[PDB]
Amino acid sequence: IEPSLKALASKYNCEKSICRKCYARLPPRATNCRKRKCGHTNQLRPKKKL
Amino acid sequence: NIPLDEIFEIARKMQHKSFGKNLASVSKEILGTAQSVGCRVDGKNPHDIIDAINAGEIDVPEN
Amino acid sequence: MKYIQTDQILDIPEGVTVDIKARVVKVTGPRGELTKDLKHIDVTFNKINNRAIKITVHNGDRKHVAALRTVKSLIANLITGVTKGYKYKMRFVYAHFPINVNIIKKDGQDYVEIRNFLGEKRVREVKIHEGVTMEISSTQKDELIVSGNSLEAVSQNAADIQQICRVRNKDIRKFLDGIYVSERGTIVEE
Amino acid sequence: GGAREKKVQYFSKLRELLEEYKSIFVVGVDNVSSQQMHEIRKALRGDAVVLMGKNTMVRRAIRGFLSELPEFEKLLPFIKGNVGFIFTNGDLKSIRDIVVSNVVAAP
Amino acid sequence: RLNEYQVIGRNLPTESVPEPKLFRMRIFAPNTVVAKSRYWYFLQKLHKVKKASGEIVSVNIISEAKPTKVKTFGIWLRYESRSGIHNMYKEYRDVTRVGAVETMYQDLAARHRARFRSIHILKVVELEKTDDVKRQYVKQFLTKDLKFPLPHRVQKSKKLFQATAPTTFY
RNA sequence: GGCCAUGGAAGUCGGAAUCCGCUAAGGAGUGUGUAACAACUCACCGGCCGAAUGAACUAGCCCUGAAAAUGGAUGGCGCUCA
Ligand SMILES: [Mg+2]
Ligand SMILES: [Mg+2]
Ligand SMILES: [Mg+2]
Ligand SMILES: [Mg+2]
Ligand SMILES: [Mg+2]
Ligand SMILES: [Mg+2]
Ligand SMILES: [Mg+2]
Ligand SMILES: [Mg+2]
Ligand SMILES: [Mg+2]
Ligand SMILES: [Mg+2]
Ligand SMILES: [Zn+2]
Repeated sequence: IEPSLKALASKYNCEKSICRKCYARLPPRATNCRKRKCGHTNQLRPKKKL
Repeated sequence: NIPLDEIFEIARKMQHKSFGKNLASVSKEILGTAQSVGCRVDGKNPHDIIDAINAGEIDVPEN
Repeated sequence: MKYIQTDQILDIPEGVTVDIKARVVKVTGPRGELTKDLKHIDVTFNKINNRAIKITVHNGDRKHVAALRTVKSLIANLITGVTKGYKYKMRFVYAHFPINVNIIKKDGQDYVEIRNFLGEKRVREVKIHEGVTMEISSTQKDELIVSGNSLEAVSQNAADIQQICRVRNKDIRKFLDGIYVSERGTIVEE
Repeated sequence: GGAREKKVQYFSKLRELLEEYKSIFVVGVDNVSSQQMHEIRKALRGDAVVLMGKNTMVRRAIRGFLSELPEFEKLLPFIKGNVGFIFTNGDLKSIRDIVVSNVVAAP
Repeated sequence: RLNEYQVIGRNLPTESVPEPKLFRMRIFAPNTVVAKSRYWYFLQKLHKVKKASGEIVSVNIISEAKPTKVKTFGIWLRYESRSGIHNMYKEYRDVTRVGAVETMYQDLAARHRARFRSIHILKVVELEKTDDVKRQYVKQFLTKDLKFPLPHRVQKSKKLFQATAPTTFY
């Protein structure tokens, strides 16, 4: 993948934040989880990279 | 120590660095990284020689 | 807090004639007409002039107030859909297996046919929504142009194409293959 | 306060030499690197001054200074948009000669 | 349904002090039996006096000065919650000082589960200047030429059945 | 291209350091990218719109926390400006 296309793909697959209790895939700038099952927690962490 | 009179030459030597309004600011800049590792810089560490020089210790108007 | 009154101002460009009656908005412009029913929202409309419309919510709570600027934005998107159009550009992203994309017509319906995606023998078919135009870009290699008056249909068809090309049982950080929306603009450039 | 110190400080040197130097003029710039400026300064150690700052504040501090040097009386509705400040005391011919250049302009 | 009372009391005179100082309180109470009780409740929060060692001197109703002039009142409160003791300040629109206090008791009952027993009224003040108004939910009614409709009118019927379709215009 | 480590690390591998100068602005640097630079993005200061904004805390209702065995009990129906 050319770097221009690899950044486009990374925008949807990699550039995310993850809820620490229910593993939801959240926007990188999210402050709370959107799922009700975890209580809209603020305990987030960035999605890990290769 | 090693401030000597020959460090004021490194100023005119590297007189192509900090455009510091007055040439003494070259020394000031030169010294500014002299603490990078920290050595025998006037038998001490910079930020005490430099900072004080800006505060007004002796006087080196150097033309 | 029950805000006493909240207002938003629609702006109608020169060639556009909005027409509202009983929360059914019909926006007419050079590019055509679009209509939308808002019977699920409690809003009222006042025609300020031929170029401006007041949109009002009376005595609305926090969530019911939240539903007001979204009405404004939807009608503005209608206006720019009938005066400028919408255009989404998609780039075909693959590491090894080229994606063979065709515009087919089966059963009298237009379909987007994805083949060889990640080497699969499966043939993916995405129905092309009404009012949505597909085109294979000639000026760009591996580019799809999704265009139309309605932003909702265009973006949702684009999303269908993107979602059908998801990677299963792999590390998607490494296996970045898929079809992704690369550019969101308008038919009329600005 | 904190910033108001530096705020009134920017309003300190803002004048002082103001009366000392002569009537200045426009000083417009855009997309100018920091090195760019830095060098221009060297070309003006004593040739001129290279004052810079915000737009609205720069008015205010002096917009009311119509008591110490009223003179202006109207020499203010000219700081519009990106606007710096370059002092001087010489002649018009010896003005752009000691600036301009230092160009990185391009597409 | 409340009234505002002026209650005046004093310590019982002694041969040492034959004219103790007279203290007045403004009490919002439903009747005069509770008005004199609340007085002793608050004096024993402040002064070395009791109902047994004291004497009620005067109880008078305080009527609104302009009961048909629309005002904005600020009320300062000190209430007890399930966890602690808190100070609060709130604002109300009404024509009588008593009617704003009735709304206050309903209001802290509804949003904080604060019972009548858990509330101390520190001060009720009529706000003279429009700049004196701090709260949004009453400041929005101080705008010039305020108009608003009342959509979705529900009509109460005396009969169970109506032969024509319902309407909510108004 | 700061020092030292380092095959290379030049801000973005790792350690003493956290300074100076011009500045209104810039960290010996918050990231994506390189074998490494470069490159772009930030931190902060600018132009622009112009009236409000941010942070911490308290307690009400609601949600999560909240997993057991016949199908089933606010008494039942049902009830959402109740
Ligand atoms: Mg972590
Ligand atoms: Mg898996
Ligand atoms: Mg695996
Ligand atoms: Mg300014
Ligand atoms: Mg209220
Ligand atoms: Mg009928
Ligand atoms: Mg409470
Ligand atoms: Mg349970
Ligand atoms: Mg059972
Ligand atoms: Mg139940
Ligand atoms: Zn979650």
